[PDB]
Amino acid sequence: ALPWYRVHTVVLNDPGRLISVHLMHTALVAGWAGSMALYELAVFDPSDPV
Amino acid sequence: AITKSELNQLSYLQVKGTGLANRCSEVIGEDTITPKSGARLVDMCIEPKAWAVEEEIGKAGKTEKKFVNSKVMTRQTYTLEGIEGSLKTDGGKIVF
Ligand code: CLA
Ligand code: CLA
Ligand SMILES: CCCCCCCCCCCCCCCC(=O)OC[C@H](CO[C@H]1O[C@H](CS(=O)(=O)O)[C@@H](O)[C@H](O)[C@H]1O)OC(=O)CCCCCCCCCCCCCCC
Ligand SMILES: CCCCCCCCCCCCCCCC(=O)OC[C@H](COP(=O)(O)OC[C@@H](O)CO)OC(=O)CCCCCCCCCCCCCCC
Ligand SMILES: CC1=C(/C=C/C(C)=C/C=C/C(C)=C/C=C/C=C(C)/C=C/C=C(C)/C=C/C2=C(C)CCCC2(C)C)C(C)(C)CCC1
Repeated sequence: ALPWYRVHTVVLNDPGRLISVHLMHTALVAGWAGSMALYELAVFDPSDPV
Repeated sequence: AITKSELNQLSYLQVKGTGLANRCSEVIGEDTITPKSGARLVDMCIEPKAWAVEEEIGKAGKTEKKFVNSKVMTRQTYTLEGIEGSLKTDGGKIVF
């Protein structure tokens, strides 16, 4: 019944699953930070800091 | 243990595994010798205790050739032992 731009409104009146979805955004953000740091550390040249 | 005289007072069984076999001995005194004629240095032991490699480093907006410290990747297998030579006097100086 819902269109494609209203799908994520099923947790509007569900306090238990709002916490879950906000936790999911949190986990994705933390994973991105960790993986980006790991990828950056493998292409960095620390020989000349000048 | 620390000197050769009391190192010769130990077994191979009670020295094996401890790491003392890679150590150099220590002397005790302040006398003079003056080698006779036809003498030979024998039993010489050389033990390194610090290693460095020359390379480029940067302090503050500058670079200079500096010796940087390094860590040995192998184990206690780096001391020379049993070196022998023949002493002589050229003009008042000793040559090995
Ligand atoms: C008095 C205690 C208390 C505490 C400490 C918090 C703390 C928090 N609440 Mg909150 N909340 C409270 C009472 C409290 N609230 C009450 C009374 C209500 C009404 C029911 C809510 C309703 C509420 C909602 C609806 C939401 C929050 C969310 C959050 C978190 C947002 C920041 C975040 O995700 O950090 C990032 C998290 C960390 C860095 C992790 C920190 C370590 C955690 C806390 C260890 C968890 C162990 C513990 C047993 C879990 C239960 C404790 C829980 C109460 C925190 C934050 C940890 C949001 C959330 O969960 O988003 C994810 C959210 O959406 N709260
Ligand atoms: C302050 C920081 C911040 C804020 C406010 C948000 C807010 C949001 N993030 Mg998130 N995110 C952040 C940091 C943040 N993020 C970081 C640091 C990362 C790691 C890189 C992510 C990774 C991330 C993922 C992986 C996902 C989100 C999603 C979401 C949205 C979920 C709510 C929703 O349904 O919106 C409804 C959606 C909209 C209103 C659309 C917003 C469109 C944005 C603002 C611009 C579009 C980007 C770009 C122009 C592409 C358009 C082209 C396209 C047509 C092809 C919400 C807008 C989810 C999402 O958007 O899925 C729907 C999702 O899947 N985030
Ligand atoms: C899980 C991670 C989440 C995000 C975390 C942060 C990002 C992690 C790193 C991602 C890097 C991907 C881009 C690399 C940069 C680039 O494009 O330019 C660098 C090179 C330049 O090309 C070529 O050119 C260069 C010069 S030459 O070829 O030698 O002449 C050469 O150096 C290079 O090797 C060669 O490829 O690009 C590529 O050839 C790499 C191809 C892509 C590498 C694999 C991507 C893996 C994606 C799979 C998962 C998809 C996920 C989809 C959604 C779920
Ligand atoms: C891992 C992630 C991979 C996926 C990432 C993101 C995927 C998201 C893609 C979704 C975008 C799709 C939107 C289409 C969906 C679509 O358009 O549906 C049209 C939709 C119809 O609305 P209704 O409420 O009638 O919806 C009926 C429902 O059945 C639809 O769900 O209207 C809108 O969405 C309003 C916005 C106007 C949109 C106008 C679009 C035309 C733009 C111009 C086209 C180009 C012109 C070119 C010539 C110049
Ligand atoms: C489970 C588990 C685990 C694991 C974990 C992991 C493995 C994780 C990972 C994670 C990860 C690895 C994550 C990642 C993430 C990422 C992200 C999230 C991304 C995003 C992106 C985006 C969003 C982008 C977009 C864009 C584009 C594409 C283009 C341009 C524009 C933009 C930027 C917007 C462990 C063992 C620890 C523990 C137990 C449990």
